[PDB]
Amino acid sequence: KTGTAEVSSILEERILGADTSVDLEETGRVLSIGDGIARVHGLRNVQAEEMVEFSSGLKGMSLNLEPDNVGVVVFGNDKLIKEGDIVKRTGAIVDVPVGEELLGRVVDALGNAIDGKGPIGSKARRRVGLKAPGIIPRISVREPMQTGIKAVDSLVPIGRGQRELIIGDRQTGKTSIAIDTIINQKRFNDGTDEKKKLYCIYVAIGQKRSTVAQLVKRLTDADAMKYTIVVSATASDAAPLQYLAPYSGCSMGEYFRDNGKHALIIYDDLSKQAVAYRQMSLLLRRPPGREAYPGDVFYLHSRLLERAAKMNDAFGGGSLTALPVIETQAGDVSAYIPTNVISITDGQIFLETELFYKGIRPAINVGLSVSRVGSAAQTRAMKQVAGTMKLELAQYREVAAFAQFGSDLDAATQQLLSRGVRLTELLKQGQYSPMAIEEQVAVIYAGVRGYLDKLEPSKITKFENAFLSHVISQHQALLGKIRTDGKISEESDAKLKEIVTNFLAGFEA
Amino acid sequence: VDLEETGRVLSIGDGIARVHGLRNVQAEEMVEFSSGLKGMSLNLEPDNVGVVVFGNDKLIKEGDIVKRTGAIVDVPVGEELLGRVVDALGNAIDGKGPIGSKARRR
Amino acid sequence: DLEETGRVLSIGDGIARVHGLRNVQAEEMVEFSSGLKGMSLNLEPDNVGVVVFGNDKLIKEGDIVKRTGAIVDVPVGEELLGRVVDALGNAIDGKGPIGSKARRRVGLKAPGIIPRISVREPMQTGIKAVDSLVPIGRGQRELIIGDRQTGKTSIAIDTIINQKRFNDGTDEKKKLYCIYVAIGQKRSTVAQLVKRLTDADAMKYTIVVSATASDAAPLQYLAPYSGCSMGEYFRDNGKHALIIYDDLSKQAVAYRQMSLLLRRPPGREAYPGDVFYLHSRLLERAAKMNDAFGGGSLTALPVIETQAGDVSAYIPTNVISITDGQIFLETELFYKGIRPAINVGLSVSRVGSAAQTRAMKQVAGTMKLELAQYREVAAFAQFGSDLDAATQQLLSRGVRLTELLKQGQYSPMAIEEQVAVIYAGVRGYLDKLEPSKITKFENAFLSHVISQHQALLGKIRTDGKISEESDAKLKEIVTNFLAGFEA
Amino acid sequence: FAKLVRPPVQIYGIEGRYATALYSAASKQNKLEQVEKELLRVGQILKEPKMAASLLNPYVKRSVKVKSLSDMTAKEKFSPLTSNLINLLAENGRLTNTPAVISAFSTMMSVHRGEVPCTVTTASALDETTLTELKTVLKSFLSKGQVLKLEVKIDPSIMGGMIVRIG
Amino acid sequence: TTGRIVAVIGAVVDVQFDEGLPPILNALEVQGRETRLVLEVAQHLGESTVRTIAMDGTEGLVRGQKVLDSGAPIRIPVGPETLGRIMNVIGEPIDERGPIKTKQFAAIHAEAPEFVEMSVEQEILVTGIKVVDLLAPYAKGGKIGLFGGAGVGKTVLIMELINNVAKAHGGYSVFAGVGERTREGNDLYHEMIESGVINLKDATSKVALVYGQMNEPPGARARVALTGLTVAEYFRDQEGQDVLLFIDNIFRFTQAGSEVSALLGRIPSAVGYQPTLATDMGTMQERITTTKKGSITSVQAIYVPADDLTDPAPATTFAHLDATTVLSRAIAELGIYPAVDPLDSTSRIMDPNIVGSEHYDVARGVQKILQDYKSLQDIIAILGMDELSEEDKLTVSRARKIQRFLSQPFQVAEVFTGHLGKLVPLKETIKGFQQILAGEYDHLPEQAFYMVGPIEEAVAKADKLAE
Amino acid sequence: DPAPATTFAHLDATTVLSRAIAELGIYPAVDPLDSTSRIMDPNIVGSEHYDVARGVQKILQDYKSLQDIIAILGMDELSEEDKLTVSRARKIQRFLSQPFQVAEVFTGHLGKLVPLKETIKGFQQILAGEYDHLPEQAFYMVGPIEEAVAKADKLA
Repeated sequence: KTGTAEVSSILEERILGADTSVDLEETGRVLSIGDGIARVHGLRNVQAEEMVEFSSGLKGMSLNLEPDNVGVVVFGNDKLIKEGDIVKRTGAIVDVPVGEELLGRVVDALGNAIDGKGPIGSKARRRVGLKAPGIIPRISVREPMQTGIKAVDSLVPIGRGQRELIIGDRQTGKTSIAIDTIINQKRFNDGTDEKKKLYCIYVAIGQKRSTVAQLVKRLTDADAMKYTIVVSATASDAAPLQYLAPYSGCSMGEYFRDNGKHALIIYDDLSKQAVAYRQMSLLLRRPPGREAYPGDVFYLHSRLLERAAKMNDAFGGGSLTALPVIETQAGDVSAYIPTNVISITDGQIFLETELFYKGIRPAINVGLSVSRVGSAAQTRAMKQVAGTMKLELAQYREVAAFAQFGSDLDAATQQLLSRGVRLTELLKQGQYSPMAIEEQVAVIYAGVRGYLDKLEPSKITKFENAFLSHVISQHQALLGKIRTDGKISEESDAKLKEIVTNFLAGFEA
Repeated sequence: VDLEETGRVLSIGDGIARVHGLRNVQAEEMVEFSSGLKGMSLNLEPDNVGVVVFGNDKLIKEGDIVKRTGAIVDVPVGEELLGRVVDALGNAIDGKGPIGSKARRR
Repeated sequence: DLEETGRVLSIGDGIARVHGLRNVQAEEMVEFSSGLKGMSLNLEPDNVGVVVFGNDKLIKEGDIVKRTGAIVDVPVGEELLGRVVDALGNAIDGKGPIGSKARRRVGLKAPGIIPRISVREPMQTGIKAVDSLVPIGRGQRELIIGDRQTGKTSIAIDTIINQKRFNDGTDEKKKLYCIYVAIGQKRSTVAQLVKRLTDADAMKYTIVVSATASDAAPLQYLAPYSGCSMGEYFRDNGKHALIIYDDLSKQAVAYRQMSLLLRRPPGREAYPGDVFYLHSRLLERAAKMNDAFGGGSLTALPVIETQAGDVSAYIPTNVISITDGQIFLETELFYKGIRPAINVGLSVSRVGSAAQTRAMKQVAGTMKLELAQYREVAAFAQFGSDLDAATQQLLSRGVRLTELLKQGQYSPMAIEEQVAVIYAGVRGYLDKLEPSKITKFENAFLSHVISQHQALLGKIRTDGKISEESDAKLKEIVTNFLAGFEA
Repeated sequence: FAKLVRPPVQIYGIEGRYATALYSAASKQNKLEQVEKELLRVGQILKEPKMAASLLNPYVKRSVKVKSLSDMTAKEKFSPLTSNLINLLAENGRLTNTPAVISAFSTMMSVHRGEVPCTVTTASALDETTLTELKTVLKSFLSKGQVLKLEVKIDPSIMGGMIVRIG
Repeated sequence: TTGRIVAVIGAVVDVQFDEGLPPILNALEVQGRETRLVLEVAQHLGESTVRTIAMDGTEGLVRGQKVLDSGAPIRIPVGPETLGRIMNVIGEPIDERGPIKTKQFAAIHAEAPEFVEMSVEQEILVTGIKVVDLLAPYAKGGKIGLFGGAGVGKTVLIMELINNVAKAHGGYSVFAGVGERTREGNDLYHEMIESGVINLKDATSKVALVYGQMNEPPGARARVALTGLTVAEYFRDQEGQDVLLFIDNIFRFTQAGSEVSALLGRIPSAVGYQPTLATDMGTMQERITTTKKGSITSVQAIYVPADDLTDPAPATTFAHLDATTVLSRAIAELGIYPAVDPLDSTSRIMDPNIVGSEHYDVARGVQKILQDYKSLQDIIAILGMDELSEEDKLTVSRARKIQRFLSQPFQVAEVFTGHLGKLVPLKETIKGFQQILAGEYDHLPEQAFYMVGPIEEAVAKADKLAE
Repeated sequence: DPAPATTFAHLDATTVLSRAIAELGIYPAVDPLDSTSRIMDPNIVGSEHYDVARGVQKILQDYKSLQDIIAILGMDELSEEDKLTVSRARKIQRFLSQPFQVAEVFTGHLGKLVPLKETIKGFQQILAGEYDHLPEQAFYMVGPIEEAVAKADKLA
């Protein structure tokens, strides 16, 4: 032979007559194993990218059909493995169990709902390899989507079917951002429409069991988990597993989507995947590339992420909303994959630490945060207050040009800063947050109509608590109406206002 | 085969014909492919000739007989290129047909 | 003779793919027909990747590589004292041979903690600046970091020069075997250097391991390790040896290059990271031994050269994490004048006080601090923007004291002198003097006390730890003398 | 994968890897001798057009190459079943490469109980015994010849440099 | 079975086992290696030839040389006879006091425990160091990484902690010395005896020392960490113990991984990395947890390589952390000891929810204050003041006071400091800042806060600094 | 970056934007940094066309120099001759803005058209800046400068 297998177990029989052959088509003997890279001798005939099963009880994927061997990624351990091992085709590529009993569950991506409670079998299975939808299959997201995070819902008001990058460095409640959204979805999950009931998929890619344990715990505390899959390939979880976790997740969210249901997948995070995958590549001596990453991680992702979409009616109208996540390192988005992602997502969500230390939780660079989309997924409620507000913040910032030394180019403008700041008070959302629209707009309304600037920024927050709960208490009539309209109704503006003013008066004094 | 003044396209779909033979090729030699085309046996490897395809291709294929032209490339040179647009081989592209460059010179 | 010859399977680039030699020892230094050495570092099943030691073009395929059958040791002994050797421990001096026909393995290791005993030692370099702010013990790893004649070397010489006196003393404990490992140090430089030592003839207790600029990369590579063995000898013979590695910057370069040439790759700064292992392993053997070894030491004064002053530099960062403080020499001060030129601020011996000498300590306690305060006012003050009288003194004083840590080239001090000249200032007696007059004072003051108050000085050394008596004696001596120095 | 024996030679010159196929294969069943000798036939049976550019020539097309061994080695009963590696190596292009295997092998049952001078004096007498350099020095001390230049003649060489080497 | 050295390519000894092929990890014994020579199987390279790593003294070796597979990994003593003891990787007294006999032996590989067995929750644990708790409030049984460069009083600081804590702390502690300076261990050692926490009147000291000094083969250095872990796993699970796991320095473990990677025929990843970094990490850090048996509260020295954290290794690390102590070269450079990069000496477990808001808020006010202050710096740097408002000045100053207040002397390293250092019980801290913030300090000399712990003392110190 | 670097070689007209300009909210978000067509030149285009453009490009550059001080500093540090340039530049900016009907959902402003003669003319006036009876950012997102003139007034 040549390079590969001049093994004189191999050579040694070829002599005789090329005799000695397991199957080599659907079985192979592990030619070598080291590095969890099983060159498995034989299997030769095999499909491309068939998931195989190893005589280690592991699964593998015969990823690379090499003309001599099959580069098989090991889905697990490998002290366990030794050579000559039979790796048998399963005849089959990945499908993963799919189902709905993953809602309420923390899983390993194999679809074994491990958590150290072990699994509950999602009886259905589905190819993970399933592709992204077409145009006819798709439809527009006019539908909004929420987080119950004012800022988000307002200023980057969402929709469902997405591909929006969530971006920032760790535990700013980095995760909190996701959580508060999740908590928020509870009401929606109690919410009658089954796009309000939004199946949460948290793909935890490379996210340590402990972090997760906390996280899940957080979720537990929130028991939002009930409508939630947590597809979990933790930090320990083997690289292909982690790698797989999104794709698996991906098939599964599309499932709901195509079953009309609206699922939301949070890929947290492809950052870890890429590494893994690349690595995976590399161990196969298949490339690194830009940023050490081989470039079809884009193909990977590009294909992966299109699978979140907003579907027409043919798909039950459903959606798989992808809010992909990359947690940056120093906002390093120059970072290849981020560059890619920048070209992929229909906006991206910036966090500013700066603000965070400043206490601004959320700390977001809204200014940078974008839904390229924006208006198409909106609500008029929000639209009525937020447009101007965006603008006003534009001004705050703009006037942050000179909000420096000095901050009065006049009182008005000084005022604009005051206002901006007032509005700012609203944009911080403590840990755990899960608003409704009416509440948000209500609170916004006051400020955006400038009633808070008399009021001082600290007391806005205080107010905000009081006010909201106050109006919530009384004017469920009105609120009910606004909520109902999904949009701010003028009558209510005045009634609200009046409440507000007065209430405001009660809060302030 | 004649792997002396001819070679067989060892591999192609590189636009570089790794060509076995042509062995009595000079260094830097203009060669000619079987696909019409010129190439230059730029690279003398013991074993093959990295032959730059002097143009472009999709015509070429393995084993194609690459014949030495046995000449190091020259281009027409002259004095009659005045008012003339040529391709890099020093032959027209003007569409005014040929130049007056009698001579060629390496 | 079968496999006590091997044929150079193929050769180029000092990587001798070696046929035969499989029966080889691992880490065998082997022998070439060219008489050149190599080490069969990598025993591949096919050949022996032999890092060929030396520089060549002097070989060809099939050349016989004969086993030498030996793992590297380097000639060792005290007979390298009074010797300048090349890395192999062979002459370049050409003074005939060494006496170090004992050899001792470069492959020898760092003590167990039980074999080691922490430093509490003194050891002074005679350098006021040093001994004051980084007073030295023994066994210690301390980075000398400083650059291309900042008199970078000059300082080391003075240190060594200071040790002369102990080596002229009978106090071994204050004696030091000085090992100057020269990496990359051009021959001229070396020529001078050696010459200087000769003149100082401190050479007698001194090895100069010299791998100059031209030298083959492995040689230079090996050289530290060579050095690494040699001082340990002294150390097990209770002796306190000093190795100066100047410098591993070159080694790393060589090594990487070597690695790269081995196709063995790298990372950071193009260096492979076990350049750390290299140094670590190199450096761990620096120790102050337990008692079992005669309590010896091999005190390591490694030297590192800052390219562009940079230290954040992986290799510098590394070395710092190993070293037990670093002595920053800061050249600007040199342009600025200042001999020596130091970032004192960076100059730290974390060990510091563990490495002390009580005589000095009496003034030094105060001094480190007063300079600390001075520095504190380097920092607080000493811009174009900061004063009050309090600080004005510290500054004045400080500036004065600066002169005392100022220090000419080719010239260290005896400690008592150091304490002395310092003393005046500590109790503030020469703030009266401008900074400019301090040195003059110092010079004068010193020859005066040497002349008369050797009584006192001798004594201050004797009690090794000042006393009010000395103080008082000093005090008049100085004040009055000071009065005499001036008027 | 196959628990086997790869006895002296070994060494894995790739063609040592090849040798090792038969260093377990020929070796087992001890069609060692059959083959050991087979090779001997083959080498020079080969190397002419039934090797050369009427074979090795890639421009023969590989299948056809089989079918000119399997018409060349099932052309010869000198590989009544060790042909197959031929017909494999054939494919695997190791045809010019066979000497090294052959050697290695042949050597791997000869250099599989021999010895050779390697010595700082003349020989290339060689030997086929493991114990040696005792016996041979009685064949050395016996016959006088070789290139003399052949092995060390510890004269021009060592010795020859030596005064020079002092100076 | 038996293997032959086929290649020693570095300390990667490729051993060809012919008819043996014991699973990966199996400790193989080189026959004739007196240097108790475990080769750890890494790969079945094929040919029943394995990539192994030699983990002991190697030289002399000839190709072919005989290895007898121990057929399983290393067994090393695990359990209590290690306290006191300084053990090496292979579990062997490098305390050198006769053998170590903890009768439970181990393969030093273990898994990530369950999520349910994982910390799903933890608690702020006071340290009593202002800055430390405040910004990085610490969770029992978690992994805390201390990023910090080279000899930065890094050691001093840890020591100081150790001093405060490991002393205080009744449980066992494990020290796993990865690439630790022989010397540093020496001092520590001598101290340890001295401290009498190690006293050998108790091989059930509160501390097991595992030292794996940098002189060691990298592979060895790499594995010593696991060793310490395995023991500590002994202690957590078996001894139910609140373990303190002092790790100095996790960087070197990793460093060893990456370092080897090339040679393994693996690619030395970005920056040269181990691509197996993650998994290494995953397995390592995930092996650590709070089980409900014990807790392994993990103090991990993390060298910031070449001061790059962006550097993949540190970059990775964060995930596995729960609290990061990033020490600031600048703060350090200001001589401030605490030398912190407080703006990344953190704990996720900072939150009013957890730590009470007062702490939290105050901290946030501070975090902010610094932050704002931070902002200015770039201007001021060349451009001084007065192009800034004096409230900005106030914050600046306050931030500065605070700065100094984080400077809190070191009791341990009077050798370095001369100072006696402080422990600040939390209130003096919370209050402390609330006061400065309150402007209650904002007319004092800033050096008052400099090298103080409790704020009162800062006042006391103020008074005298005010002459 | 090689890809665009090369791309440029094949161009014949280019629209070189400025995300900063985009960021300044402006739609169009352009930036002649090489928003050119080599067929730009006073013969080819109107010479006036050409000329107007150069004057404009110029002013903007100078204005551009001062511009970060403003980025981190309001409507303030100036000498007025220079304010003239600021304002005009600001106007130029503004007149270049064109609303977007095709994006009416996003903009809340309906797209417009200004064929060339008006455009050049438009700017010739702006250069002549008469719109001093008028303010400036009331000159955003129109077609005709005229509508901008109108649009300012009603605000007043």
